[PDB]
Amino acid sequence: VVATAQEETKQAPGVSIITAEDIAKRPPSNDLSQIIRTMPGVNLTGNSSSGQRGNNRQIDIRGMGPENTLILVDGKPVSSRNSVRYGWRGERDSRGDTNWVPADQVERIEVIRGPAAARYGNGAAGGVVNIITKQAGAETHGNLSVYSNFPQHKAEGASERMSFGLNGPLTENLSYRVYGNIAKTDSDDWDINAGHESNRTGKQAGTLPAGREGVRNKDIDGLLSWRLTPEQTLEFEAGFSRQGNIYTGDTQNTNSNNYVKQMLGHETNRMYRETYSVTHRGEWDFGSSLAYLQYEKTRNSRINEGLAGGTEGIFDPNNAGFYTATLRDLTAHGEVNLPLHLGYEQTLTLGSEWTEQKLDDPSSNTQNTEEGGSIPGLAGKNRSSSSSARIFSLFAEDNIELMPGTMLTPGLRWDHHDIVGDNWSPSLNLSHALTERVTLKAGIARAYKAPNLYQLNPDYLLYSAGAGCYGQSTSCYLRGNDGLKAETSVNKELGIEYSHDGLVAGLTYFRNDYKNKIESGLSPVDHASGGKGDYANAAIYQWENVPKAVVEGLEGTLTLPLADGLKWSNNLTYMLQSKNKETGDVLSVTPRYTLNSMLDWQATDDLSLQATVTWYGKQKPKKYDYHGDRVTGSANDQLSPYAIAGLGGTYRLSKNLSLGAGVDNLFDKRLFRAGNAQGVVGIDGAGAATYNEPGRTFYTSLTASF
Repeated sequence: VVATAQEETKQAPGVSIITAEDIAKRPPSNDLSQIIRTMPGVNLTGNSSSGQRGNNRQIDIRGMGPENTLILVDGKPVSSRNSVRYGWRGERDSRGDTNWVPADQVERIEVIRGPAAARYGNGAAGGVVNIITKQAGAETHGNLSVYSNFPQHKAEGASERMSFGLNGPLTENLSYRVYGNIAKTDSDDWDINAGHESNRTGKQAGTLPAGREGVRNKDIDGLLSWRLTPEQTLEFEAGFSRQGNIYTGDTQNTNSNNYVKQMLGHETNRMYRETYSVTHRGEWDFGSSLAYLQYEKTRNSRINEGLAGGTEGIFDPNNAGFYTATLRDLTAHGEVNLPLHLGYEQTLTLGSEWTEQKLDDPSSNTQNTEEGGSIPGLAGKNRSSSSSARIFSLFAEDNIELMPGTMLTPGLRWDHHDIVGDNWSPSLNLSHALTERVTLKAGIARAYKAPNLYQLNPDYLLYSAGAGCYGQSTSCYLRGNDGLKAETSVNKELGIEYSHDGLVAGLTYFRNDYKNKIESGLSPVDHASGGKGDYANAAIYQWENVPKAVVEGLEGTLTLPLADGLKWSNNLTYMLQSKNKETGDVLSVTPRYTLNSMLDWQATDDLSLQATVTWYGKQKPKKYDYHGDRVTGSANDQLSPYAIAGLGGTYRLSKNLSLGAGVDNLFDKRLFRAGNAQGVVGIDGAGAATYNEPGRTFYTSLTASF
């Protein structure tokens, strides 16, 4: 019987899978992105080409940007970073959504890039990362897993983590699985980048771009599984997580004030994430079914910042204290899977999804109209905090065996956004055996991304006095736009792969024609009226659809069995293009290439040793400033190629106890954040030098299990 389309397309060229065993061998400090990023066609990248919040790097697929990476936990969406204000340059003061699940309670991670991702609907344009948690088995099992690291250079933050799982039957009909976790990544020190900063003059002399922000994680999760009947299983799950930061002086434009200096080392933002889900699985005569409901409540509490003026994107000393933004996201999903025998062996999947997102953010819509002038249709003051959107979806996929060795997997997805309207995402992926050892695979599909609630909301208004305004130097507004189109991306890949006796050699070409990407507008749509001074009658820009952008590249893989205990794995990504075809500017700043190499030696039954090297290519920043003018000076600075090497091992003391130890970045190659891409008054830009690369870092781990 032929697999589902969902399962079949997990073999597409753009899919990589990281196993629990992979995670144990190459344990991450804390956030899972540290291992996810080492897959081909994946980068660890800032949210925004401006470099703003540049040390908060996140998973970026094929140069599409972090905003286009849809993160799932056991198939269910994570949306929590949407509680954090999305700014003029697509910046978000967010660490991302890859740190909600403790690494040692993960069963596997599916990284799904390109055409095979589009079927996952809204948000899957770059791709999909599905984090799958370990589940209960027949008898009662459990673990306790500990990890600690030790930076060579004390200015770089060390991480400690402890997590435990326990699972197995509860009655005849009933099973549970629970886990919990406590973790701390320290922040880098306030002065880590001193000596490396962009040129700063006048008022801004002495200022510093910050290193990486710290985090404190508390997570717990509980799942109950109930067999009603042979055919029918019902699952209840709740999760509660808290992340509090450790602040080291990051501000939007890398200035300081005393409220910043006062908060160094303290908690300045906290994220609570609550999840509840219920899930029904049935095994039937005609096939199979799956349904679920998930409620995710995210609370983002953080210190007040300004949206313009002297307090833009920095703690506001005259409005001290915190606000809370609240996101409520409800997701419901139903499907059936149908083995059909006559004609071709095939398996039909039919389903739907409904989602609602409610956002309440009392800091985001509080820019008044007093300086730039008033805007018809927009109340200067006391605008509604909340926004919302719903998407209802229908889909059909069929996995069709034409002959042995040939599979065709067409699918169609339909989405109704209750504001933006209808969308169609057609999908085709196929596999073809050329010989017993060589396969050809290819795909093309149209992925879908609805505009985010900030971009869609006419109550969302930003202001500039001049510096931020495209095509001009006088004052403007940027206004949300509820008549936006969705973004779509026609994403294609072609892959050929040789495979025999664990020898694997493969090469894949990919290309995304990215349509109607949403960005801050380039031409005024109107002008405000009144205001104060030369700024009065400000230009009104909207959030607007860019007609065309493109990324293109290659992914390559080579795995050699050098000997029985000894495996040499390599992957290579080469970026051919990443262009916004309206502005001629770069879409997402990624290295030109990434080559990951791993040597894995099973030295004994009980001992395993690993060496790794990663080579990154050149990075080039934005050509143009917010005006559309050619950038000059250090704002043109590029990062050179460099390499990062590691070693580690795992020693199995018994069936119940394992330990790991190693060193990351063994030759201690370090990079320092010098600033954002472009400068502001008194602070030069730093081009591509927007992040810290940590230096040599030792680590130990221990895992007790039964």
